[PDB]
Amino acid sequence: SDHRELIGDYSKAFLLQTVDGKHQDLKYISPETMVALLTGKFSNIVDKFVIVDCRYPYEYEGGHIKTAVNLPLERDAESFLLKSPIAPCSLDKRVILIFHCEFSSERGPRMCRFIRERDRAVNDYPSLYYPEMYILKGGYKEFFPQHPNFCEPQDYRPMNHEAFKDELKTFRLKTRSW
Ligand SMILES: [Cl-]
Repeated sequence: SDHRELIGDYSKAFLLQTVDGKHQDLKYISPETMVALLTGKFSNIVDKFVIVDCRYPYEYEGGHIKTAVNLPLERDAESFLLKSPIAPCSLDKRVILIFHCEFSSERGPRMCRFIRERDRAVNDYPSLYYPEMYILKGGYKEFFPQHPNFCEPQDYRPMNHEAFKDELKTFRLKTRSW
């Protein structure tokens, strides 16, 4: 039994415990749950889980969660996740996606909604390639101070970092829209 609704293709319940977050309709997990996945607490059930860090490349380069992939542009995310979907090695097992940015307030959530839109578009309702997707509450900023040893390099570079103003500006000119 679970007290929540089913995952996106209505096949089963969400596996992870969720916390309250700004977007009322999205599912958020805490840093602690992120570490349970990374330490293999759900290995019997989760075949693969992809951590999508939606921050700009310099932020990611200054310190990210181990194994995370950096996909800041919608275009990169669609190509990496939807061109050749990442599927479980066993039907019994699940694939899960986790998105986050610096605070998981804007960037993260947006990329998450965008991937579900495209996943809906290319499938017959209600099947999905990624029916179960969460947001890391607090983003890298809250994660780093708590589990520094799960990040590489062991540092944090804010988007607003004074020495990367130029980098910030250059990168935004690469987005599909402002
Ligand atoms: Cl973009």
